Amino acid sequence: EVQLVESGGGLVQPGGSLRLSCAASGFTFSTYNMNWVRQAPGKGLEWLSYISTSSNTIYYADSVKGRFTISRDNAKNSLFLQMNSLRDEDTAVYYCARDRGCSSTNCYVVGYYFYGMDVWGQGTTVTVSSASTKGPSVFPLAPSSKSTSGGTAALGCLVKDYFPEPVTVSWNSGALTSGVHTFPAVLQSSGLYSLSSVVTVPSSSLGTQTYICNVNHKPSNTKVDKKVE
Amino acid sequence: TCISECITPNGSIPNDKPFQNVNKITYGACPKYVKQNTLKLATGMRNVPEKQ
Amino acid sequence: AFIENGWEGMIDGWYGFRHQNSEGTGQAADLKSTQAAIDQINGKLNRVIEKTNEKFHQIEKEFSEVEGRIQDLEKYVEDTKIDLWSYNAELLVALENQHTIDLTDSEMNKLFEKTRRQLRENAEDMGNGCFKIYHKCDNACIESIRNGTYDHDVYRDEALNNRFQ
Amino acid sequence: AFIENGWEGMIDGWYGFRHQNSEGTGQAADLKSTQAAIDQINGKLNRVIEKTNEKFHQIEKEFSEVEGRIQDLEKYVEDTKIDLWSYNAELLVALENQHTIDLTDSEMNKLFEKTRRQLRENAEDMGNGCFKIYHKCDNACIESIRNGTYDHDVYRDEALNNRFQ
Amino acid sequence: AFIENGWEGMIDGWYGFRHQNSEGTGQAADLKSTQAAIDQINGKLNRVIEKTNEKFHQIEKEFSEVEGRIQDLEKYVEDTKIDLWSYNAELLVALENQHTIDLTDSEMNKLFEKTRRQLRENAEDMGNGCFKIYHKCDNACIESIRNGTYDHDVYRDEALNNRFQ
Amino acid sequence: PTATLCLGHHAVPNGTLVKTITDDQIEVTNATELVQSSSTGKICNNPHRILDGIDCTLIDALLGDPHCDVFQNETWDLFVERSKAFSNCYPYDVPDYASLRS
Amino acid sequence: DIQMTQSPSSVSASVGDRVTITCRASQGISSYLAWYQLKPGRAPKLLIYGATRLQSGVPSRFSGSGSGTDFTLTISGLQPEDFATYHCQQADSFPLTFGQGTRLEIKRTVAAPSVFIFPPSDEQLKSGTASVVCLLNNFYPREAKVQWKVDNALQSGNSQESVTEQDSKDSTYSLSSTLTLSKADYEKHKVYACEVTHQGLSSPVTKSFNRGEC
Repeated sequence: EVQLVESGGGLVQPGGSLRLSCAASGFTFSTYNMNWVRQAPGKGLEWLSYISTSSNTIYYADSVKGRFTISRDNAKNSLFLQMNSLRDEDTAVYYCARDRGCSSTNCYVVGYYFYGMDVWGQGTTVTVSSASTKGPSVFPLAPSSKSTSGGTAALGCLVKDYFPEPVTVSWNSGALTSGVHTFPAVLQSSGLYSLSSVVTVPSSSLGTQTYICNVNHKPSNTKVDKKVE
Repeated sequence: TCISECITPNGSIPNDKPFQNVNKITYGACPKYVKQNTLKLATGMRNVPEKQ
Repeated sequence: AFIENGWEGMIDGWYGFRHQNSEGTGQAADLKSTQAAIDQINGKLNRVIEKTNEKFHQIEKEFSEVEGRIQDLEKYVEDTKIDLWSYNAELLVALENQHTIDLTDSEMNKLFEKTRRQLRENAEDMGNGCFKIYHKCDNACIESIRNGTYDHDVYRDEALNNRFQ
Repeated sequence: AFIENGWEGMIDGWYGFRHQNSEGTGQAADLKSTQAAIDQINGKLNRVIEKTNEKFHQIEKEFSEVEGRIQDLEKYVEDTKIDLWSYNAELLVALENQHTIDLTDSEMNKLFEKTRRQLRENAEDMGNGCFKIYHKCDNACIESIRNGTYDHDVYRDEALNNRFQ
Repeated sequence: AFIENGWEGMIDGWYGFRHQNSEGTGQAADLKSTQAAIDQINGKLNRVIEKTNEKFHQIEKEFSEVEGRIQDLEKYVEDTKIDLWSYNAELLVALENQHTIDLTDSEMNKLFEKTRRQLRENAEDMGNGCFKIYHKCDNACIESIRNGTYDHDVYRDEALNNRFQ
Repeated sequence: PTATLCLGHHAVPNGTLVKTITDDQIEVTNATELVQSSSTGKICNNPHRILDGIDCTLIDALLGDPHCDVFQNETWDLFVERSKAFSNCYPYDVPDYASLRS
Repeated sequence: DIQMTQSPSSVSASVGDRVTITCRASQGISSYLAWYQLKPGRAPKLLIYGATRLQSGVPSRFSGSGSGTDFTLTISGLQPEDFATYHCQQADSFPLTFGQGTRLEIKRTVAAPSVFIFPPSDEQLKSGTASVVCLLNNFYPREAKVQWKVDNALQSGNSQESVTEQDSKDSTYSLSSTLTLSKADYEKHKVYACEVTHQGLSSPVTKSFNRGEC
């Protein structure tokens, strides 16, 4: 079937250079138009560039200003998205999409981008940051009795100053899953991510049930377990 | 007791239309039975609706 | 669709004009181009929806007892002429709707030609289906082009002093 | 065919323009008139070549043993519906090719009307499908008429001093 | 029908011109637009009236002895394909007569475009299918626009002094 | 001097989609449906002489079934055979049933 | 640059209700407007192309029309498995400016949020930093005001927060406000508090704790 597979992602410093890829399969790549639409964290979609099958009609956005280069090859059926002069604002997830072409059901004669893009790929995460890989720092939180009539008490763990995102955080190696809320990571002043995870538990099981907040990081192989009491 | 120039088994229809989808078995001055149920014949221009 | 928008307030005809001068505004349906279009529209209807029926003795088309080859012949016979009448319904009515848009475009082109053959040195187009009259045009001047009794040599010396100047 | 010749070097669209000024020459495909034509072309394809098949049980059309009247009846209907589908193939596809030349002529006429509604007092035709611009027109002026954002009142005082003089 | 009336005295072609100057009057058939129209007219004839016959063995269509179901099947078979050929006769010939009026209107529009692409600053329309030439046009000038060899830059300085003045 | 003369058409806010050659669905100002998708539900007896075969079919009136004694020398234009019709006499068999009934 | 102004910012409706999503512009995109269904962690899908026709593969529960500048996305077949953020894309003309997006949420009963707080533990104060956590659970909708005050004085510009996604079973939300402090700033101040302002609360419920009660 029609499926677009992206590649060329990873971790880079502000000021480097990369070359993304858009592997196509299931259709003729030399007859449909391609583009480059990203998705910024906290913002909406943003179109960047557009190319045609004849490789003569190339358009760019206002934020590009010639800093990016988009190419293609009919012999390999892929794109060549060159990324130059990057900054911290360009840290987003990039996607490649195929134009529809016509206003009918199946477009036997491919036109232009005037009728949306019905084909989208999975995408790859491209992180542009000068910070290196750093293990997480687990800080426990001492619970206390707050609700008098209800008799509940909240507790959690603070995962701060880690790189990169994300970190799979659970309780008792996946045994405690009811009431567990996972918070998204936010940017700090140093550029490192930070999130938290709590679990609604009653106050009767504070001094009896052992709550071990397990923190596991994949690319750094850091496993720090701190008992929450 | 009514007046109709076309008879159909699922209820009589008037003969002021060229096609029909009621039943294939007809009698008299009846429209032709087609499988297409929706035939919107335009009697005017296309709908262009104002800006403001 | 180069007409940007029509007129929803004009419900007394398919076509017309919208005048605007010092004596006020308003809409008036053209009695010439509207009646010339219905003769082409209603002429397409009565040769299709009227006097096109066949009164004859048909055969049995639905059967409950399956006999064999005698019913298998008339089943392929009946399903062909149903699909042939359905293919002709997708051939006629889809082309009649296609020609009607071309007919209303041609009736607009004849209305643009009737207005264009009287406003050569007197007016120019604007781009949204309206004409920019370069002279004084009262309500009698609007009805002169509507009824086709407009004169070109009368308003020639007045509009040419403001068209290219 | 009054266009004398097309453009073989323009392979990025069905229509377009060929600019020529002091900043050089080149060809650029129109994104407005080309996409508006494929919607009319591909709309003619998907209602004919797609979802127009019939899935049903047919009968035997070729026989080796000659039986008599039972085979002579089904042979006459089968030879008719093949010839009726062949006559409809000579009625549809020959008219679809006839309308497509009229469609490309109408899309050229709409492109001549979109260019003609912006170049009344600014340019004139030449006779081979080209317009003679009587004022300075850079690459931004070419893209203004291509995208439909050209202004008539801006270049009015410049081209009128060289059109009739 | 905006041509008010044709020419009954011109029996040497379907189209032509009627000149009027100081050297007398007369009618002359255009050799270009008439021959280009018969190629579209006669092309519609030979694909319909010629090589459209079928030579094959048919069945008995009229019976004197009423047998029953075997005759009732072929009676509904024969009456359908006669009515299907009659409906296709009312679909083809009525549209061929409709397209022929549109063909003669398009051949007149191409003749108005061929005359319009040579008489922009040299002449103007009158409203009855005639052009008002604002310069001296002898019999050689009439044959220049008839054969398509008319020059616009030659008679530009003569007709512009009397068009807007 | 100076005026405005526009050339337009009528616009209806409540239109319907039609079937054409260039597009699939396009809304117009006014359109009629050429297919009768509704019926009165009852058979009219004018101008055609409609006969009501309540207790007998066409073959039952031709053979002499006792439930159709009121159809003696009766002419008609269209015979309506009901689905609840049955025979209450000597049973018969009609080879080529569509031959004799037509 | 033409900005695709949408209205409103978020629509809260239950299963079976009608959703009205508008997206205006400044030019004619009556045949050049594309609607998408953007999901968090999933690929976008073209919902309505040209602002008049339905994309193949999408069921007939969605609808929409509109030309000139006024457009209306009418969903009369809203399912609980179709709650996502929709966007409108301008195709006429370049550059392809996207809209802000309308987040479609499930209409739920407004409940009173439970105010929580967390004093800093001994494992964090010895590392050279400090942070005060203010937790809010079981609140609807997400428009909740939370302010910080230190020693009867409000502070700003040094606080962060995280908002969880909508639950599939309870349909609740969680919010954890994190204040940025240091080792020297923790010993300077004594009283810390967290203000909680909610629409369902008839009185502002707040919590306070001393620096010596860790």
